[PDB]
Amino acid sequence: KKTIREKAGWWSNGGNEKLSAFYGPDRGLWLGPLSGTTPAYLTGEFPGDYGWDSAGLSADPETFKRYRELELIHARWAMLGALGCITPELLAKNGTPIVEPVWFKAGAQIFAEGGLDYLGNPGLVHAQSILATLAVQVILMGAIEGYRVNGGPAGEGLDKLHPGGQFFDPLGLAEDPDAFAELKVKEIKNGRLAMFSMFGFFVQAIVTGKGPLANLDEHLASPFTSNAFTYAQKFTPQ
Amino acid sequence: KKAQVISPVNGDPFVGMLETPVTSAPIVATYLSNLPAYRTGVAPVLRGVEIGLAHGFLLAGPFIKLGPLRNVPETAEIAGSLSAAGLVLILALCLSIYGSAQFQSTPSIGVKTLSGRSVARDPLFSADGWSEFAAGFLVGGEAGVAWAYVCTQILPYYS
Amino acid sequence: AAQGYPFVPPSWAPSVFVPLTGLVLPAIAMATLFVYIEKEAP
Amino acid sequence: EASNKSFPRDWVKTDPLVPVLGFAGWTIPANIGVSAFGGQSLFGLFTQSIGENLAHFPTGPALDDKFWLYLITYHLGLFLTITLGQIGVQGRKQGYW
Amino acid sequence: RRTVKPASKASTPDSFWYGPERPLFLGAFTGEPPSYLTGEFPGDYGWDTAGLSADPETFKRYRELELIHARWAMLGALGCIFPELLGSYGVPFGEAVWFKAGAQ
Amino acid sequence: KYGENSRYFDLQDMENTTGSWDMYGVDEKKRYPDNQAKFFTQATDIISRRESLRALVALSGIAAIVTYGLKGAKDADLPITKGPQTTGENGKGGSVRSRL
Ligand SMILES: CC1=C[C@H](O)CC(C)(C)[C@H]1/C=C/C(C)=C/C=C/C(C)=C/C=C/C=C(C)/C=C/C=C(C)/C=C/C1=C(C)C[C@H](O)CC1(C)C
Ligand SMILES: CC1=C[C@H](O)CC(C)(C)[C@H]1/C=C/C(C)=C/C=C/C(C)=C/C=C/C=C(C)/C=C/C=C(C)/C=C/C1=C(C)C[C@H](O)CC1(C)C
Ligand SMILES: CC1=C(/C=C/C(C)=C/C=C/C(C)=C/C=C/C=C(C)/C=C/C=C(C)/C=C/C2=C(C)CCCC2(C)C)C(C)(C)CCC1
Repeated sequence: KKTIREKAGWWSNGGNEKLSAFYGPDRGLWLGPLSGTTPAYLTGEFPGDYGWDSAGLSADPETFKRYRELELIHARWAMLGALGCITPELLAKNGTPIVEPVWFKAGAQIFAEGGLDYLGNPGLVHAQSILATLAVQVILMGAIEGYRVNGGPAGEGLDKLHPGGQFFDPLGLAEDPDAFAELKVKEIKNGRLAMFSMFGFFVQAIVTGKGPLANLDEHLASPFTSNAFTYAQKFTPQ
Repeated sequence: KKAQVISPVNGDPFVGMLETPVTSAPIVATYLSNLPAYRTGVAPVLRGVEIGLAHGFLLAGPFIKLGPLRNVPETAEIAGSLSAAGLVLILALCLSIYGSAQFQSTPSIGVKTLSGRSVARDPLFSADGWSEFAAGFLVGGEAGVAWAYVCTQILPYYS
Repeated sequence: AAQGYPFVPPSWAPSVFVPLTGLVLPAIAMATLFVYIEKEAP
Repeated sequence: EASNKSFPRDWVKTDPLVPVLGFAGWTIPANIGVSAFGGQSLFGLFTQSIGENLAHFPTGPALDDKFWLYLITYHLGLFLTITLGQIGVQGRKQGYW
Repeated sequence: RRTVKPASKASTPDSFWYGPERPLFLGAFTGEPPSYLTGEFPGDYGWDTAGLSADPETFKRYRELELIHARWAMLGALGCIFPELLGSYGVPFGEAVWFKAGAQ
Repeated sequence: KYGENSRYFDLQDMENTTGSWDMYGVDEKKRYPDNQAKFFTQATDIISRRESLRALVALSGIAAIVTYGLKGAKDADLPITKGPQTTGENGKGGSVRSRL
């Protein structure tokens, strides 16, 4: 019905049927063609709506709103965390002299008497007091999150999840409402992937005990040799 | 003894072009119509980008393989790519000054398509159109010279 | 120059001024004296 | 030229039988073995040289290869046969005799 | 370059392989094909000398069989030629020849 | 009209009369991917005027010749930058008078 170059995905700014796979009735669902009866409250109006409420926890619209905000905030924090749990180890295996690049050991760097050099450079942050660090952090993050929940110096009458003034959308990527609608989906999908992968970081720490990039490397060395089933008998009750 | 091939241009025996296989063979007409020079509805900057990519990529070869540093192993390709970059820059300059010299009189006669339907003039043949065409030619030509070097470096069977 | 006579050109002067005088100033000149030749009068 | 108002697209009055018939009229006599080739044929020796030079594909044939003689003679006869077949067919259909 | 005009004037000047004036399997020696092979279907050279597809529905089922066999046979020809062709170049198959490749 | 009965002159069609034809032009708007076209319409946005393009060309060419004379000719290992590497044709003025 179309020509070759429209099939091949040319001609940007033809997007109103491309939101159909992420919003609306006939969108992609959590079990795909094997998920018939989506919850009636998951109408397809919000980003990331795949019809997954098996436990019915979001049946109330207001708790659904609160859960959406929880999801997006967790997603953003988990994206930052997934990037930050791999950046030091990547940089250390590329050769930056980070003293403890593994993430679940990265907090114990501040107890070495050379302090917490940021990239392993003593001329950088050079933090020694974990208590002063925590105090600074508590003050700043309390101000920050209280500003988030009602408003602050960066806009008060803005949305609770996507404020998008000149402080939180300073590149203007989301001025087109369709670009905004699909970027919301990209945000929530990358964020759900990051939350799953951060759960994976947690479990791979508690189970394996090495770094996540070290786990990737020892899996790529001999995958069938070394897997999560290698550590299946680790939590044996003795 | 029928079926003569060579015809007057659009049937006009007094305009003086003599349509001919090399001129109006459907394969030839198709190929020449599909060239960015004759895509009169497309923006001149993009046609210039395509033309410049092509020409910058092609005119690096001579400078690489036949230049004065052609017999130095790793220096031949660099020197040729830079010579081609300079030639592309000169050509962009020439294109710019041509756009300054040519488009001042604004011809008044319309155009047709050898079929009868009058089309709009190519925006390329204006001051703004030719300026953006020359900008596109410069960008595309430097990009194509850089890509010629990249192909010297990454193509498997480059001698 | 140090003390012999001031305003002596540097050693790199020819390498810069021969290209300038032969590739650039002729380019500038021919471009300018091409726009001026083809310039229509109002 | 009172005719020819638009350069007819079918300027070559194509008959797909013409190339096949010229090819067969040349290559079949070109597959007849003769005394001068040592019992071999022109097409046979030409294909033999094609094989001998495809055995080192990048390295092209030499000046002293004899592949060029077979090539040029075979294609002389073949192009001549094909063009004369086209001419004859389109003269038979049209006038010209 | 000229714009080719639509097919209201030119509905079937290109229908060389369909219609009554279509090529047949004996050329000029075919005479006239059977009354059911009328040239609406592809590859109809009028070859039904056994009359096996005299019924229209049997003719439809045979067209299905022929086209599916044709696609499978094209895939099969390419698949028997390709491994042997690349085995003549130095790709070390177990048995590049097709009627021995199954026992690999 | 203009093609009717060898009437190759029309005052109401001076385009066909004078032979003002686009022999190969096509006015189809669709040639390039829109993201690519956007990329290249924005890459040339700064130099899409005559003055800006000539400023770029002047800057690039002057910088290029200056860095070629200062650095690029020596990087190319040009004989004029290496020097004679010999005593040259110094003492051999003429065949008769060997002048310095
Ligand atoms: C949907 C549904 C449906 C039905 O109905 C029901 C149910 C089932 C319930 C549901 C589901 C859900 C889910 C699955 C969830 C999940 C979550 C997660 C995973 C999260 C994470 C989450 C995650 C997260 C936040 C993360 C974060 C992170 C971070 C901060 C980080 C930090 C850090 C880092 C950087 C590193 C350093 O050195 C240290 C630290 C400090 C460590
Ligand atoms: C038309 C007509 C008419 C009249 O009426 C009657 C008559 C005569 C009867 C008719 C005729 C008919 C005919 C002739 C038929 C034929 C058929 C055939 C031949 C088939 C094949 C057919 C064929 C085919 C399918 C083929 C296929 C193939 C394939 C799958 C392949 C596979 C494979 C390969 C790749 C190789 C490997 O290693 C193995 C294997 C596994 C082996
Ligand atoms: C070199 C050689 C030789 C010789 C050769 C030659 C001499 C060749 C020739 C060739 C030729 C000389 C060929 C020709 C051909 C011809 C043909 C092939 C014809 C045909 C005809 C036809 C086919 C017809 C048809 C028709 C008709 C009847 C009518 C109308 C229609 C038409 C079309 C159908 C030798 C033996 C010593 C040996 C070695 C090699």
